[PDB]
Amino acid sequence: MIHELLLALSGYPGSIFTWNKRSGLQVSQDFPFLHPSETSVLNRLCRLGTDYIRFTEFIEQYTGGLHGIYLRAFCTGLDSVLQPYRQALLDLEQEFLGDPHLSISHVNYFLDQFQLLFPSVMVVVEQIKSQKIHGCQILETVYKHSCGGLPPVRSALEKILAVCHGVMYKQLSAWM
Amino acid sequence: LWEAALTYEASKRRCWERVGCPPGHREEPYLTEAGRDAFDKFCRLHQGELQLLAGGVLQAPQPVLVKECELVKDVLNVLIGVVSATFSLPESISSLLSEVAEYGT
Amino acid sequence: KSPNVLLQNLCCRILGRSEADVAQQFQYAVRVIGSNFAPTVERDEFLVAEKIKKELIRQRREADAALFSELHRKLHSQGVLKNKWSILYLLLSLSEDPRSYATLFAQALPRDAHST
Amino acid sequence: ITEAALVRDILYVFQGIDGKNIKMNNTENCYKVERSLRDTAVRLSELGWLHNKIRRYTDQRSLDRSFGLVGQSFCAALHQELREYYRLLSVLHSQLQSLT
Amino acid sequence: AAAAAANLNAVRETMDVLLEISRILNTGLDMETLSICVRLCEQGINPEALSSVIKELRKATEALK
Amino acid sequence: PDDRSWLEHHVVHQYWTARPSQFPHSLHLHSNLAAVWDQHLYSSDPLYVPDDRVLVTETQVIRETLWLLSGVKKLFIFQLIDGKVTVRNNIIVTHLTHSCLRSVLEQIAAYGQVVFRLQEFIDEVMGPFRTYQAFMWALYKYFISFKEELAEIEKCIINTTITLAIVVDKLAPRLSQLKVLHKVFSTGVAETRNVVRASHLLNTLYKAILEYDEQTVSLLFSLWVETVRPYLQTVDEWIVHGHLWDGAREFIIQR
Repeated sequence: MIHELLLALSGYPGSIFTWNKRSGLQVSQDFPFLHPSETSVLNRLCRLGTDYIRFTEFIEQYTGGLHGIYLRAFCTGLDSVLQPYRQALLDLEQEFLGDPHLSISHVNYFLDQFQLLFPSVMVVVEQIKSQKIHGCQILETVYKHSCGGLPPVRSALEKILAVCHGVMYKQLSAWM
Repeated sequence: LWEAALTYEASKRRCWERVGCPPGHREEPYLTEAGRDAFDKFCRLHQGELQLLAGGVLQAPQPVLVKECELVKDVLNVLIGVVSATFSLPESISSLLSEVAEYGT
Repeated sequence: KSPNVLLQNLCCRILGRSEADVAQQFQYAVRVIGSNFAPTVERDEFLVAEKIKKELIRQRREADAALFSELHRKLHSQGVLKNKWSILYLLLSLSEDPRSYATLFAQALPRDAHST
Repeated sequence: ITEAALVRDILYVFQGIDGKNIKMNNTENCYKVERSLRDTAVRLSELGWLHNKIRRYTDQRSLDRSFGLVGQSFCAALHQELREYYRLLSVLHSQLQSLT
Repeated sequence: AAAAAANLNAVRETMDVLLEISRILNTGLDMETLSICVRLCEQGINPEALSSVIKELRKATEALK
Repeated sequence: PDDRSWLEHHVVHQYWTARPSQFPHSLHLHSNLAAVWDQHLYSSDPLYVPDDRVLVTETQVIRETLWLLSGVKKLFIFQLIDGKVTVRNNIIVTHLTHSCLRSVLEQIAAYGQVVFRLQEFIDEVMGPFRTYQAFMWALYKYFISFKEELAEIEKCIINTTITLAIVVDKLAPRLSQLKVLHKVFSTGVAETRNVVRASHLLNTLYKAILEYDEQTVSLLFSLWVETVRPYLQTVDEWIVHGHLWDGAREFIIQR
């Protein structure tokens, strides 16, 4: 159960947290083993996994109208921000092996900071798709969101921005 | 005594089927990696099966016992010129044994 | 072991010296552990839990004061200790501050108002 | 009614999640019960009633960039304060498996 | 048998929890002395009695140094 | 009993030799989840419909999948459809109620097909071209190093806490590299003369490195040198011996 969610949150939904692109990780299943209001706790928790699942597909399709080496730096940067989301999923299941008494809320508070990262990088992934940007001006539109106002997405965009600069420093090293 | 014994090693083997600190039982290796004991049992079972499938008309001369070093000393002795423990003027040991016996012969 | 030899093992833990050397202190220890030995007052672990919280507030450290709560829960989850009150009282008394008074702060009931 | 039924809803109405027999029909007024132990419950539920305001305000103002860097820093300060409350509520869950 | 080691495991856990408690309040005692103290507290003892003893016995070893 | 007892103990024998698994449990939902959901399904009145799967343990799956992933074929798990391994829907683990399992085992089956087809291709060269032979040799030279790391992990299984998310994450830089040769082989199966069938492949390889001009670039480079080797041999010979020889025409120049 507290391994099943750790895959429903990862990439493998299940029949209790069934996947839809019009509702991510739907739980509507009546539980004699859970309280009626536990479903809402699960509802708040499932948004965090929904974002990660969308991100992984977006990275998965590369390598539509978006093409270039710019998406071969952006998606690589999108992996690196999800890397502490892989380590911090590893840690919970390591804890659950000995102590099974740890409730949903432990996952809730421990992964509260990536429910701040995820909605503010979701707008970055949608922004490049609604209007097609695949030129050298991807850096400006990440560079104006790098100002931020929320500190997790303030430091996440630095990681991706350095990688974009690193790809720009090969064109401008052959050329020069 | 109990607190003296308490400083002992605790298991690092957990499961997602047995939850709540299982002690461990092991990972159960197969019959290509669990031998040096199940090897001997497997040979014994195979020999008994062959003797059943023939009718007792087969008669293994116990191609195991003696072990290795005694066998190695015996085949060292047949090359000197003096006779071995099966010839005088695992069951695949017979094939290896004939080839090194006829040398000293 | 028995307690009488166990107090000697304590006298050999804290002092490095042999027990045939230091026997005046072992004699002073045996008077005070004896005749005031067993619990005679009411045990309550919750007040001691809140006083471990008050000690950690006296350091102004609120994170370990919330870590103590899950440790205090785990002590009851296993349940293999006879006196949970004693060891927390003991460890609270033996605290050391790296870097008040108790005549306004109310303690446990003595069972001197209650029949033994 | 058993008290263990009440305690379960109580531990959720702090977050802003209505329990099974604790609901809030008029959103302004605090959580209303759907003999002394019955009287205590409203004073206990006030904290979650405040938590709703605080959570809902920082929900909206964090996503606004026409409100500036300052204001988003207020949101950050609020999110960090909100994080510790759930660490407390975790401990309150775990003590089930009295509890008054 | 096996359950007689499973309870040994169930106390082996608790001896770590009291160790974490003991270190975050920082006694000047270590695990081995602490084993004597938990052995004492199993039979039933007053911490108001025992702690005073510890405060005296620590003032006997830096009086011979 | 007396030999079956020893067999049952130290060797497993429980889904792949008929012996219904009585594996002990601690129940209580976090590892009882399939049973919890089945009881819930029955109590809601399905109506009836007993689902029959034969109940493998957890670690056995992971070990079997390792042997599948390394490059050897024909295991008991994973129903094949033509030579394409798919998820087996006749087994079940104590929790996850066979749905999350159906997803993740499908992921590893997707990797298993890519390795199955490549190893079968390499086998069918031993039962010349002078370029296919170097090509399979480069593929093989990758595969031996890849297989070694899988095998040492499988050795270290017997020597702790094992679940899916460790061995999946640990093999990320291997299943990433596996995806590339799928693309390289997709144009190697798209085919008259051997010189164009070599040159069209080789120029794709020569351009794919400059596309990413890491771990990928070393993979492409290590394949590149072992396939440009025969042409360097022939041009070296063309200079120094003053003659030209190929094994049935490795060039477009008719001298």
